[PDB]
Amino acid sequence: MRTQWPSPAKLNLFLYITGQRADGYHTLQTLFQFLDYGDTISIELRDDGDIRLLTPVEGVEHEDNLIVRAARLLMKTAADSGRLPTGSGANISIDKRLPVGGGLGGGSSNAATVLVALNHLWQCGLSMDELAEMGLTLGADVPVFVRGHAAFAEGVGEILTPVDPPEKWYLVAHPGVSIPTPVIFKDPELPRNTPKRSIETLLKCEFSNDCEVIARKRFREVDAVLSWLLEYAPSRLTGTGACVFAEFDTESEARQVLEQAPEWLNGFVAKGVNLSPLHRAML
Ligand SMILES: Nc1ncnc2c1ncn2[C@@H]1O[C@H](COP(=O)(O)OP(=O)(O)O)[C@@H](O)[C@H]1O
Ligand SMILES: Nc1nc(=O)[nH]cc1C#CCNS(=O)(=O)C1CC1
Repeated sequence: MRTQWPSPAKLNLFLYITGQRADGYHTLQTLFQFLDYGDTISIELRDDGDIRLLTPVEGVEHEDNLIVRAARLLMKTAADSGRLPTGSGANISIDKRLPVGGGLGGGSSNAATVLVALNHLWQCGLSMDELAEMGLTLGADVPVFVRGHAAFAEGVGEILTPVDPPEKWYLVAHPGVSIPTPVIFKDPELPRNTPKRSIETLLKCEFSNDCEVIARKRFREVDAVLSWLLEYAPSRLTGTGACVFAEFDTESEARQVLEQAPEWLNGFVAKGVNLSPLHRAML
């Protein structure tokens, strides 16, 4: 049998850099929300103990792909504690709608979906905490997808507190530039002193993203898309770029603005979801 699993995107509704730990990573205060929209992963069970990503993802080698890395990490952890039935294997393909590397957390969502899926399919019996713990080794975006709820995240993004923001409609645009997350986070002028505030203070202050100023200042493609969308609705950067989103109260308004968007926006519309489509699909 073949099972299909959603791999939704995420938005950083806000994002503030509160410092940098010794290991190079930054401590932040951010708010994750999912989009009812993203990739679709299909898994066929194997009995020979192999893991095969059948559909290749452009620019990623098989063993470098987060799908495979999450699959082998799960395999190793389960076999190291006798939770992997003999011969556990899987064929994995992916219908990818999400851009590679745009701050939508696609790859990180792909890893979380594989972990939760294969954990159910192999009957490893691992817990949310264990899965989210393994996901952190793969990336700081991964835990939020593993736990499956919109959340106020701190630390490096793994300290998650479930919260239910309004499920606005979003026009999500991808500027035609690739922004390596290292470039933004290594920039000197990036704010790393934003004061740690309470959720209630953050929920009433104006939402912003501390990385937007650098991304805007260094990539005119990101500046172009931002200037265009801000004429219509509140628009901000998500993650470290390059993607940008604008908030709309209704689907018609959002889609109307997308009908007018020049093609260089590379934009789609999607409703926000406080419950991850993946976890919605596990009930
Ligand atoms: N299945 C995958 N899909 C997308 N990116 C992947 C995948 N596996 C590994 N990656 C890596 O992650 C990067 C893309 O980042 P991604 O998480 O998709 O966007 P962002 O994290 O900027 O929102 C690429 O450098 C690529 O090597
Ligand atoms: N804390 C970090 N320090 C770094 O040096 N690199 C990456 C970090 C992270 C994170 C969690 N995901 S995220 O979407 O909120 C943010 C990446 C935009």
